[PDB]
Amino acid sequence: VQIHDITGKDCQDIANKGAKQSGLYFIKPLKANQQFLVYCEIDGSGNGWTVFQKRLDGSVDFKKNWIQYKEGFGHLSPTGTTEFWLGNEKIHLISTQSAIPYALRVELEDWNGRTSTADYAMFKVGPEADKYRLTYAYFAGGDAGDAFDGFDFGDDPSDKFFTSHNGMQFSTWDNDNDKFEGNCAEQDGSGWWMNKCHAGHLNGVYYQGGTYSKASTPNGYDNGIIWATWKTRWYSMKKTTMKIIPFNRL
Amino acid sequence: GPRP
Ligand SMILES: [Ca+2]
Repeated sequence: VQIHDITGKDCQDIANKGAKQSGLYFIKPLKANQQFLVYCEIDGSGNGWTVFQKRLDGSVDFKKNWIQYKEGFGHLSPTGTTEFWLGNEKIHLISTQSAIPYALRVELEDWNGRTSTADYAMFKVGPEADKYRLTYAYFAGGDAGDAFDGFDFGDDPSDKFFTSHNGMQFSTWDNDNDKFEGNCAEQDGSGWWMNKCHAGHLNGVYYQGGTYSKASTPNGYDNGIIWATWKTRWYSMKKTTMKIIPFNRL
Repeated sequence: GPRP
């Protein structure tokens, strides 16, 4: 292990104090009773992103329950080569500290080497009392497209209405808070901000190769790691990163 | 994706 000494409210505070290496740092957001390890992605321009989700090789099963998604799972590595979910409580403590305006960057990688981005301005994750609801002001751009706005796959007219993510509470197979009369989290095997059900799903099943069929899932669920706006629902991503930085850094 |  190798956590760095400089600490802060987040990874940007950390970069502001001079840290120039990406790695494990301790941070203690405004309402954190205690500090905690995070992986900071620090680029040359002083930008310090607090990474809260990472997918890259299929080593961790993302079908976890409420308490597991609340507390975090997977492993943090100084080299940034492990998969993990920081925890809904920590993501909440950071994104809502001191009303600081945060931007969320979703970074995606192909099975063909191509990387795409999608930024969301004023990103926040509510408290447990409101089931860690996801809310943001507006899409700030990026080539991955805006999957969080919903998507008209074609299946129905209300598809868009039903696959948008803004305002959605979090759902795990054992804590269904979606807008579907079935259980989305349970049938797609993940923990996510489900509507009915999704156009962007980064905690889905890791499918080797990207392209996958309706058969690879007996009940025809499109449950891969998809971002409807960039790739087909039958294309599971190679790598995904969800990280946050104060809006002004954009 | 969507649902019924
Ligand atoms: Ca339901």
